[PDB]
Amino acid sequence: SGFRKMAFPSGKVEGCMVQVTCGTTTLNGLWLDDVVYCPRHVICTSEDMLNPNYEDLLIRKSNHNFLVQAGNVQLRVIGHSMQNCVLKLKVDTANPKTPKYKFVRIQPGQTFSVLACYNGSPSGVYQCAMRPNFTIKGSFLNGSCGSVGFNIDYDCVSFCYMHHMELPTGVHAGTDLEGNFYGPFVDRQTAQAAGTDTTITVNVLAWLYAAVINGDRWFLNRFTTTLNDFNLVAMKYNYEPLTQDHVDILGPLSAQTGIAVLDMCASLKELLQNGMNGRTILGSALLEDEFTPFDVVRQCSGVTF
Amino acid sequence: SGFRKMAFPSGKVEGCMVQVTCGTTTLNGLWLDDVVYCPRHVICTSEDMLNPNYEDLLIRKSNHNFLVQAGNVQLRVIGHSMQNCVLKLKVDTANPKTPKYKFVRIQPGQTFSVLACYNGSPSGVYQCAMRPNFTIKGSFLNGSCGSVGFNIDYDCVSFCYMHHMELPTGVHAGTDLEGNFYGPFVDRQTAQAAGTDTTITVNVLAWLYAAVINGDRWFLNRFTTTLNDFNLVAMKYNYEPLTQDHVDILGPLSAQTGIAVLDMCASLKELLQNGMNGRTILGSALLEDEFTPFDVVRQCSGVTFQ
Ligand SMILES: C[C@H]1CN(c2cncc3ccccc23)C(=O)[C@@]12CN(S(=O)(=O)CC1(C#N)CC1)Cc1ccc(Cl)cc12
Ligand SMILES: C[C@H]1CN(c2cncc3ccccc23)C(=O)[C@@]12CN(S(=O)(=O)CC1(C#N)CC1)Cc1ccc(Cl)cc12
Ligand SMILES: [Cl-]
Repeated sequence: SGFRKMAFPSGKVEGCMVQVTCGTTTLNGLWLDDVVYCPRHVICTSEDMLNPNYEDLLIRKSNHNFLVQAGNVQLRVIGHSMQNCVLKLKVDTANPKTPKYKFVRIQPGQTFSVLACYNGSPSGVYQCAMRPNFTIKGSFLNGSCGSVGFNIDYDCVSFCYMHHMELPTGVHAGTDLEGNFYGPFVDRQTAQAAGTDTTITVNVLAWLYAAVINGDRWFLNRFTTTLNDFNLVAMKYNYEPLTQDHVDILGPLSAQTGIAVLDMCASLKELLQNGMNGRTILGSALLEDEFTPFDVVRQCSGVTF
Repeated sequence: SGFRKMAFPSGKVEGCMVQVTCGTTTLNGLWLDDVVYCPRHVICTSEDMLNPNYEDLLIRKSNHNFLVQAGNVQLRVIGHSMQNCVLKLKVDTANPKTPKYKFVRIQPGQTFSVLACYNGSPSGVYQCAMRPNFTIKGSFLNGSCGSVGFNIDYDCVSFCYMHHMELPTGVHAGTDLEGNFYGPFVDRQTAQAAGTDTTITVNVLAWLYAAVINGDRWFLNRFTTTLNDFNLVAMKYNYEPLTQDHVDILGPLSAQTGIAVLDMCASLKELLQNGMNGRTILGSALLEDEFTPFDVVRQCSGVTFQ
């Protein structure tokens, strides 16, 4: 029993973190085989960030302008190239700790673990979700750029996020490992903002199933709803629309508890319209939306890596 | 910016997890140098749990009755002994991945990271606190016994908890790495129930200071309180008494924000009386108590967003 925001074990990712320095700018890099991946803004000064021409900044650099440090060992850069907003530094040494890995781009609503890093040294690990507005509610200070987000499946690390920046509201923005930003953001110091966010409905339903699995059933009722009537209510409370794909994804949780998805939707509809009335669900007074159906199944089954 | 329940990177502990099997019972062990530490109840059947005589169960076992598996390699047990509620299996191979470590027994209110494991394989990492009633609100299924709790301040792992059982209310109980239980609990299936739990007051104050550092002050007020008057109010909401030691520990957070501890105590008294009125603090609609003053200093910026 119990239900916590659980992150994947970070060991396989810890063995990939390095420090990348270009001039006076320092940040983190991901060392996989003989390549170090990092945010391309490492080549910018504070002045350059207002309006950078990355190809013009990069052409003026040589391999020896990049200092890469793995623990207390200096790696020698022997090549460099840019792919979207990521810089790829070819180094003289392959990482002996390179795990089996893939680069995957995730969709809004999906969760991943973040290994926060400073000066190439891991400091902590936490779980988060890609919000519908493409930002993440992370915990990052200056020096954290280059920290990565990932999921694990058996022995394979699927890297999905590389940290680039913080927005005025304190939320974060970054790219996939191919350098493509999540959301309408650019790597330049210009006026940028998080758009209006919505609640990940399929995830709230998944967490209500987790609460029923863990003994919390007070919110269940005799009612059901159609998918269209539910979506009309959800739209009014800034919840994402629930699709038939979302209903299908909730199938295994619906089968394990014996509660049909539309039956759980009628419970969520009543919670949206009335509230919790002084009660909590899994120790929370808010409807939690950063646990996917898969996260609930994995935690309530004991899947190992 | 931001504030999350952050765990220590688990790599150093992942390299120590093994599987221990005795008969049909299989659980996790911690392999440090040439010793594997695990819960002593690995030698019990379900029937034995009602009134186990561990000495009598252990004397009937030989070294080759213990199967220890590290990844896909079988370690050879060459000795065994019991220390309190932990079994120590001497193996023929020292763990080449043994990190720099210490065994520390923690106090209620202290936090640590848990590496949940099944069959010697890590499944997840999360942060938790030793509750005032000596239980932990973990997330553990059957098969997780032997999973450990730890802190990694600097490059040294301080192991503080080994998981042994789940109580009727769904909370968890275990030992330090010397096998001494936290709380009045025993590794026996008896009527055991967690005592009434209380809120870790010093930790709630630490989290209010984290909110101020991150730029929020709505909950503050123009009042102060004495330590005694604060405690009289706190205990009416099932909050732990705040001691002068707790006030001292909050010193650096008080200095960084410019808010005296007793002034933040007045804000906490008012939040307890009023609630949040539709507002949240660091994305929470409840007063969070599983972040210590040390956790806040570790995570938050050293510069207040004034
Ligand atoms: C040089 C990076 C560092 N960084 C930060 C990332 N994570 C956490 C950070 C925490 C506090 C400081 C900065 C952080 C940014 O957001 C930077 C610097 N900033 S900034 O200082 O104006 C960002 C802020 C805002 N709004 C003040 C938070 C501009 C910018 C633009 C585009 C790109 Cl791709 C990066 C950046
Ligand atoms: C053999 C261990 C396994 N275990 C568990 C530990 N962590 C998580 C677990 C999750 C679900 C099942 C059991 C878990 C226990 O609590 C056991 C078995 N139990 S029990 O099955 O009655 C525990 C329950 C209750 N109340 C049913 C939850 C008695 C007992 C007594 C003393 C010691 Cl030291 C251990 C144990
Ligand atoms: Cl302590």
